[PDB]
Amino acid sequence: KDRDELLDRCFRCNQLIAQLPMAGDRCPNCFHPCVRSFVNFECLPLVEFVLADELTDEEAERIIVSG
Amino acid sequence: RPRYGTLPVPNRYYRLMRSDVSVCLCNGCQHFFIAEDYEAECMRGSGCPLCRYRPGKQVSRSMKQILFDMETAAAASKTS
Amino acid sequence: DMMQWERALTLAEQLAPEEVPIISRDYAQHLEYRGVYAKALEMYQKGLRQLPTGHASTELSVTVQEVERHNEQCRQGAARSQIRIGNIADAMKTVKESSEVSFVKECAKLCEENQKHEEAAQLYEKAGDIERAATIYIERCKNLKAAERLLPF
Ligand SMILES: [Zn+2]
Ligand SMILES: [Zn+2]
Repeated sequence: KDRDELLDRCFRCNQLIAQLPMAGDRCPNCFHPCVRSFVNFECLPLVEFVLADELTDEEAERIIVSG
Repeated sequence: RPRYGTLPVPNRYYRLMRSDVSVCLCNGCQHFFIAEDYEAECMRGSGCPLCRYRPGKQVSRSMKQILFDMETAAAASKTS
Repeated sequence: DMMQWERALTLAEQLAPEEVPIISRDYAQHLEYRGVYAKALEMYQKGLRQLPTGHASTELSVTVQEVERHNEQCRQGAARSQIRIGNIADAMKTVKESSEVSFVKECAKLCEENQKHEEAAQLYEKAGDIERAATIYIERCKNLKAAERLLPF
């Protein structure tokens, strides 16, 4: 019986990580890599999203500043 | 922004939804940290624990510090 | 490093699907040195690969040139190999759609031995040399109509 407070939480799938993660430290459920700190290695509440092909990083910063 | 140098690499984007946790990003390393934990680990006299980045000064330091260190080494040699 | 490319492909079926064609091409290269490349066609046909779809950054941009170079080299090998099989007509579209002088020069040498002198005649004048082309014309082809256009040169 494992405690749930010491288990990593994948915020993308909104489900806990009970099994051992696969390569890349990805989520067992939704294959999401864990956005971890690099002192205590805790999965920070961050999800990774990539811009669509019609948006660029310069355009992403422009639309972030504008709205 | 992955600081690989002058090479073109696209900027990755992340979304934060739970504001109760304080996160930071070491500009010399571009790795995510807990802000308070990173601050506490910075006090060991070597900046970021991974990349040893020190804020408040540019990438090129004042390398005259090395000259004074060699001066102090000569002084410690000439103490006795 | 065993040169058992057959079982290398066999395990690459389930291990690395993307690695499958590259080893294949290397296999054919070894066959090039032994004359047993009659089987060195299906892996060239299997060397096709879908275009990398994604964001328009450099990461999806640079690889296109390398994979296209690999495709061009594979089609060069296929055109070289199809000469001795007897499929000159299929290879002619690829040869005449190409640009490389040396590749067409190497392809033009072997067309006469199969008595396919029309394609040899088409390739000789575009091989970069006209003197040897006319020499082969007057000795083997005996086609004066094509040589008439090359008379002033
Ligand atoms: Zn997940
Ligand atoms: Zn750092």
